[PDB]
Amino acid sequence: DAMIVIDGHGIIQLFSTAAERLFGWSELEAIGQNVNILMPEPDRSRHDSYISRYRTTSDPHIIGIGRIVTGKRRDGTTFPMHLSIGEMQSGGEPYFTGFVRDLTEHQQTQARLQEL
Ligand code: HEM
Repeated sequence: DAMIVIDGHGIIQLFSTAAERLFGWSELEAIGQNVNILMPEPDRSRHDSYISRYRTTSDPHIIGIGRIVTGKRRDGTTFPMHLSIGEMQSGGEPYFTGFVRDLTEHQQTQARLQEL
């Protein structure tokens, strides 16, 4: 699905077309913004520390592990998504890449089956 690339400060560098469809923000709008704009509180207010923490401690909590989290669209609606984060480097600087898998349908089908 969506692909997002951020620098070591959480600023969006690349935003794929699928990402635009999934999150509602366009490439130009998202580029130059903190990745925290795609998530809700409390994570939103702590995400920077999350990244900050990893840069010194070097202890992966998600990198190479993957996790299902809640994403937030521009219109404020939240949805579940699987996220895998990869670490890379360019220009001697660190970059993080996130691969997103929308699980909205999976969750809806599950809730519906649970309801019937
Ligand atoms: C939109 C939803 C997202 C949410 C809610 C989210 C949530 C989190 C959480 C909970 C942590 C801390 C994990 C822990 O303390 O165990 C974390 C760490 C991190 N996130 Fe995200 N994140 C999101 C998107 C992204 C994206 C798109 C990127 C990068 C392209 C990113 C990069 C990072 C990095 C680099 C870390 C630290 C590395 C690590 O702990 O393994 N996150 N995130």
